[PDB]
Amino acid sequence: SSKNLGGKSSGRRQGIKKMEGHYVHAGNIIATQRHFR
Amino acid sequence: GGQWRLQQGLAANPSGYGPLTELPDWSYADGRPAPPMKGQLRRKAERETFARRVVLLSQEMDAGLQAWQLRQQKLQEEQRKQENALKPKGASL
Amino acid sequence: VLADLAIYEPKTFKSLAALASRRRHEGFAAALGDGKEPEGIFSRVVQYH
Amino acid sequence: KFTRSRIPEKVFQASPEDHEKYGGDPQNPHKLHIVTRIKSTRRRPYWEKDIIKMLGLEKAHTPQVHKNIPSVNAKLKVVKHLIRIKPLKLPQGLPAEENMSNTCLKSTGELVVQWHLKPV
Amino acid sequence: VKTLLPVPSFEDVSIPEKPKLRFIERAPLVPKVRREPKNLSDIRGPSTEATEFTEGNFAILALGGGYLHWGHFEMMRLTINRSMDPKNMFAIWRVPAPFKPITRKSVGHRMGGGKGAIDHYVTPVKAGRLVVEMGGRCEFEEVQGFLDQVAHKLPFAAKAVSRGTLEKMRKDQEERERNNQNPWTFERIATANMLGIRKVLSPYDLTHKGKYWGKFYMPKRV
Amino acid sequence: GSKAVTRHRRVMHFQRQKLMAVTEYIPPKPAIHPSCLP
Ligand SMILES: [Mg+2]
Ligand SMILES: [Mg+2]
Ligand SMILES: [Zn+2]
Repeated sequence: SSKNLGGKSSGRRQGIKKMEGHYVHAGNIIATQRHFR
Repeated sequence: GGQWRLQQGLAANPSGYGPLTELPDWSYADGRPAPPMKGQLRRKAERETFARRVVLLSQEMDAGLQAWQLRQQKLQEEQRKQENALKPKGASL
Repeated sequence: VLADLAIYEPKTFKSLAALASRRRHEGFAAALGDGKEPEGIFSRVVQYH
Repeated sequence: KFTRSRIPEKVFQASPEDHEKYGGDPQNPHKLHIVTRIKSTRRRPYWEKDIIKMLGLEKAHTPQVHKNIPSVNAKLKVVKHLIRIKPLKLPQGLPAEENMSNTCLKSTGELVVQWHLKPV
Repeated sequence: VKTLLPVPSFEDVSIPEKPKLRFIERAPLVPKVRREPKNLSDIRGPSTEATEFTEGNFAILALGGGYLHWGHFEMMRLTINRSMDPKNMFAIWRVPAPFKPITRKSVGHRMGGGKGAIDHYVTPVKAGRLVVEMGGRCEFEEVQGFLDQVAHKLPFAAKAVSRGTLEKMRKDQEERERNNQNPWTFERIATANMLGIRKVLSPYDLTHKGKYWGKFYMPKRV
Repeated sequence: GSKAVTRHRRVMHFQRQKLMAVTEYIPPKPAIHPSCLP
């Protein structure tokens, strides 16, 4: 009766913050990731 | 009902767009015309603003076409001025 | 006014029924002939401009 | 899942049979549309409601004129199933300053520049 | 007199050894331990694999989706084994052994508490897929008899087809598709989103084109 | 509600039923029936 337990971790909100063409000041984070994309 | 009325160009509902609607309903006994009916004045104002929009859209489209013609001609003349810059001397003799 | 003509003026309603039946017959003969010649008589709508 | 429909672009390419069936001419295309709203935005998604509000078609059976350019053609392609598009053709010229009060729309899309109320 | 004709001779067909159907086991020899969800889209729409003939000339053609479990495999192999001629015919399985696990909770159980335990193994079959293929030095008629007899008892609709009958059916379906007289197809209305009709359709209906509905196949639909 | 795939033919939405009613195969009609012609 629910032998499996643990996978309740939420999403990391990682991805591209600034796409192509967006003006970016110095120090703005462009993309968050794991496992280099 | 009328959908035969559309084939004669007559706006299927006979109580709009005709002489049955747009003519004045009454007049005085000595011959003087009536003041204009209020729905007639509203329809005439709406027809005027529709025609104004038609004129404005056609003029904006023609002005856009003429400005694009001038942009193409000016770019082509500027590049033709760019082509002729030669004063060549290297392999001539 | 068609119902009021039906009740109070039956001669005018017989005239209207004769008109509708004649235009029906003209439409039928126009359907058999595609016109050619006359497109009837009680056809030929009056044109307003 | 239900999502917005992108349409293949081979739909909006007229065949010569289509040019014979309808009246249009592939050279000299018409300049203006006459769009009329003939189906409710209710029980349709919110993007179709927004496009209908943008184009100016809130009141049904009320004609509105637009340009014939690819941007408004994209907006009309989104809601082409709620409308009736017919070309504004002009029998006389487009209306001058003297005419403007005396004009009419005349279904069959003929913006007649002289509108009397007398028989021919 | 009555005109006799040359028979179709068979000197180009060699029957292989082991001409009868092999045994099909109930469960794979390595039992699967992780329960899989009910991916119902393996019985849905047209088949993409096992669609054309390989060795024989005769087949059972599936005309709708369905899951074959071990009872259907036993029925098919028993009937085709006992009703063929082993010295002139041979049959070939065109479906793999049943591999998809299906779990049932215990009898009379409340809802909740996780998935059940794996009981029995099935194999999905889509529409248009061939199921058994037969060949040999025989005609179409006798195998049409005992293959319609088998194909009646499958969980979906099925027919016994030959190469000629399948190719005739495909040409006739395409000729019906190009002879159509009303201008409104399901394809033209579905892909172009006429009438806003994509609200009541599926995203799968742009490829199914109205010929498919659930696990069912309507072969007159065009 | 039921799944997308069912066992019992799954009665359609009425707009889809109208769509499948209006797009049926219509066979070509010869002018004179071919046997009635020599
Ligand atoms: Mg997770
Ligand atoms: Mg969470
Ligand atoms: Zn006959």
